[PDB]
Amino acid sequence: AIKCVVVGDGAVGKTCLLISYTTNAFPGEYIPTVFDNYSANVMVDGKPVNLGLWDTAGQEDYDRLRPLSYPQTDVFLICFSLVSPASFENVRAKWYPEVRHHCPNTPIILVGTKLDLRDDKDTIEKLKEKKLTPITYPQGLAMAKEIGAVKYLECSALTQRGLKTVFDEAIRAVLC
Amino acid sequence: FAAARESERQLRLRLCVLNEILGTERDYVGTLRFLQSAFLHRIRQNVADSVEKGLTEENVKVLFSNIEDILEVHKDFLAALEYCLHPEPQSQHELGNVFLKFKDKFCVYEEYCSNHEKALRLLVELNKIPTVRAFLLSCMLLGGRKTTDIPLEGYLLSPIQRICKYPLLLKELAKRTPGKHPDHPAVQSALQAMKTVCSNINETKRQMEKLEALEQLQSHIEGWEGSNLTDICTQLLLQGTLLKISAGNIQERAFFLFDNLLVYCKRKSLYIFRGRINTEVMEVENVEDGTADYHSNGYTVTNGWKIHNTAKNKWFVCMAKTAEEKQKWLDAIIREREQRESLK
Repeated sequence: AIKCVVVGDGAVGKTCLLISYTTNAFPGEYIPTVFDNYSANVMVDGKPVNLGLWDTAGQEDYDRLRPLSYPQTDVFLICFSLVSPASFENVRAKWYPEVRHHCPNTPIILVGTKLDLRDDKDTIEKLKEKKLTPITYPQGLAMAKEIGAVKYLECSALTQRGLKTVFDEAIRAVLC
Repeated sequence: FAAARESERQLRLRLCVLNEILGTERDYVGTLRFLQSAFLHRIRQNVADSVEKGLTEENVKVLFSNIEDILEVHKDFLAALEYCLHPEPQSQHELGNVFLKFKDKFCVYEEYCSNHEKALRLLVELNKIPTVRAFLLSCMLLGGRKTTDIPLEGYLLSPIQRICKYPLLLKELAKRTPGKHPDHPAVQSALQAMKTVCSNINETKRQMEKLEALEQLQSHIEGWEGSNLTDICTQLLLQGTLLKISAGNIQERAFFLFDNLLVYCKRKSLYIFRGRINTEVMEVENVEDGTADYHSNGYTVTNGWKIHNTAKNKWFVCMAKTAEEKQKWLDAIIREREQRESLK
């Protein structure tokens, strides 16, 4: 079973992303808080793989507890919300160096979440209230190259847009 | 009446959160009971087969730690939850107080998480032994789980994750609890409390890691004299390269201040042992800038102080390059004393 660990700031929507992916439908009105360690049967490139997904929601503020999830990881998804520049910055400041410290050889995919909101008018105006703007694709590709990520991928847990490709690319980044 | 829809939405969601807290508590207790049943009960029912396959009692002890104490606590916690949410979860129910009641019982996690690093690393070694991997997998199978599922490592990881889940569940529950709602202050209290529980686990593991650093430091020092660092100390407070002036020979030496101890070494195993002072049989006299007396070999002392090893009648001088490095060291030693004196 491939080990895919999801790392990133709270309010990236890690739990939401994983739930939406694994259950094939955005949960809707209520987004669950808990995602148990999951093992799915995924079909990638005509071959069946066994994808084990591990969520880290809650451990974001507890630095000595986090590393316990890292041993034996096959691929990390470092996540940031495309409508939260802070969480983007923390790709550089907090998550990449930590993941690289405990796992220097394990592949890293930079995943931008909440794609559905990057051009959502209300969100953009609200961001502009605090002199901020959503992360654009080139910015994120730059970030991905900087930390030497195997890939940069955007997606939306709501619309499922580009969601399948994230975990397919994880599986592909492990097998090869 | 649009607000009539909004308040009802808040409660609809609050109910969702309560149901999640309860259901996932049930799942978690279920998991703990699996770990107990498939492994521990099985190993105890036949301890001889366990041993003759490769699992010593020390191994099981390090592997599963105090998972059963955690289980006990969650049987009680869950019972309390079910009682609080009777006959089913409903919006007006108040869960804050339950958490608050158990805020102190959760300390059992501190032992467990601190141990987990040691556990999984050991597990990596145990999976190298063929018959032991065989055994652990058999335990997984008889427990109703498969080999194409999450491996044992994840179940062993699950409590860390779970204890870290409560502040989230409570933040969301608080988000769905109106100001006038009776549960409100108790929920916010529960949030702060569980956050403190988690932080406490974190710090416990941190300061236990400092010990690993004491052992590793002692290993890197050649020709160690006296008792072990992990025997008499808890953490390194300060290290740096200073100028040491004995009676008749001057060299630069690397200093290490621990709680209860002061060590100095010769930089090259990165270091070579040169000396140790117990800090209560130590005295610090200040030297004023431009002083040149017997101990300093008649050298001009600036940014310097005298260290009296009273247990050996020995004085010597320490000098730091910059004016501030001095203050850093002096306050470090004053800190060490105040804390050691306070501990009594």
